[PDB]
Amino acid sequence: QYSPNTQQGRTSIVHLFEWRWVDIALECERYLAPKGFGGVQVSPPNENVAIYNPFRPWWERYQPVSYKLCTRSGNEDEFRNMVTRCNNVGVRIYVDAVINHMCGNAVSAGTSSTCGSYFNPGSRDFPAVPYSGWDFNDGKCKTGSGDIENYNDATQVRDCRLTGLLDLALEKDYVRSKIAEYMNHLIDIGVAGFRLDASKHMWPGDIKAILDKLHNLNSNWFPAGSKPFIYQEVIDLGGEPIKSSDYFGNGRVTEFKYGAKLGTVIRKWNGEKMSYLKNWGEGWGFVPSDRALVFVDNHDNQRGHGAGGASILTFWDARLYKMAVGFMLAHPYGFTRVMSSYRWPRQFQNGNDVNDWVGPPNNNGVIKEVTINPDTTCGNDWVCEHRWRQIRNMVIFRNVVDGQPFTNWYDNGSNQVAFGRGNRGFIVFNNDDWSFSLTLQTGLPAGTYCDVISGDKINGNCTGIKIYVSDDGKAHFSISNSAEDPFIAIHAESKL
Ligand SMILES: [Ca+2]
Ligand SMILES: [Cl-]
Repeated sequence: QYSPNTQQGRTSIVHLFEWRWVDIALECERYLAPKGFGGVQVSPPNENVAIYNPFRPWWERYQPVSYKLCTRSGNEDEFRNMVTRCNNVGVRIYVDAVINHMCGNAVSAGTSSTCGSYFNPGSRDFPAVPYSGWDFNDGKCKTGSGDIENYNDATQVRDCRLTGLLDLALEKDYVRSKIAEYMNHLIDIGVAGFRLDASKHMWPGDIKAILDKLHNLNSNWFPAGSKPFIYQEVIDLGGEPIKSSDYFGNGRVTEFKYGAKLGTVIRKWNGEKMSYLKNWGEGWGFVPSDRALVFVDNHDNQRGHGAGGASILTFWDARLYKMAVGFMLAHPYGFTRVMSSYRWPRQFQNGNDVNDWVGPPNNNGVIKEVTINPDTTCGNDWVCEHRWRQIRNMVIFRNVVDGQPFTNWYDNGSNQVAFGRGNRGFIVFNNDDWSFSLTLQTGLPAGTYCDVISGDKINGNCTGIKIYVSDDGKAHFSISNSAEDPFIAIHAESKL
């Protein structure tokens, strides 16, 4: 469960948040495969409640109605088509698995669901699975409200309703079987793994129990005995009874301290500075590199939704964001996930975005197609951070240097730092209020290298900055504090 199952030499996955299946299929072939992306994390493919007030929020997808593959992203055929097309070009699919709960206990019964299936939250009847009142933790929860009231109580965190969502009785073999059934349906179509939503709210053992019921990966695309990659969503900043280490037996875990700390450092808050990143990694109290899934931001926290808080860097902070994502992709710690978002009408009222619920770009609830502009960026309110030159080029950087050790670290004691990856890549950052202009040891073979942040290596030349490495691996670097992108990156494959 620890191996992502990506094609050799593909080191990252992209979250194509709320995208339609047909658009992901196209994206795999026209961009992901040619640009070296290892895989895609998709939004929950199972039927959810259609919430009309507010109007179709992104969060309605974390409120399952059934295990039917029918959502605003598309139907089963479309999902199967996408997995096929993606796998055939060597781009893997990771399904966001929503298995700790069903919908909010207070949603109205009926058929307001993405696939029209009937449901009755009130009576706990989910006839499309089916599930009944006997499959929930109602009798287990011991909180007054039936909801999680105390995060210092571990039992509570797992048997009570997270924000009122109907908590499934995961110790029951019937429940475990229904979920494994859904997951096995996905494995057979061709998925390579799963993001386990709200793992913190589930006992490690119950998760184990479900995993034991799973099939090996599709033998048409994976080697026999291949196990699905598992990464569990556990929010573990310090101090709670639940530790992320309690989930290592099941797979990797999301390292939420990563983006929270990186954000503080890049923003230069709390007396933090880039020179402190010399020992970034476990040295910072993070989980072992072999069990981490890292990222700058995720779908929840880029909304100010406190899974790292105010220090989280997002596409909204484009300059600092490219820097942070570049740092993450060059650094050997963990397995990296890149975020791809949609723009929404952010409207702050007393430090709160009143429109943090806004769903993907739509026309009366129908998700708008991902359009591609002449310059390769996207239209229709899709941000497509994965298509920003500085980001896609750093995805490539990570593939080129895979396996190379962290070396040739430099720092000015402030926010000007540089580091290499073996003899295959070198990166330099200027986050200080003055220019950087120094000759550094890069550990790279002599030559002219294209800077992949400002441009690209295209048919024997560079469209951006050219770096000259002398015979002794030294190269001069100049970076103005007012540069658009105050960082430079060169690698074995950007050399002319
Ligand atoms: Ca639970
Ligand atoms: Cl996540």
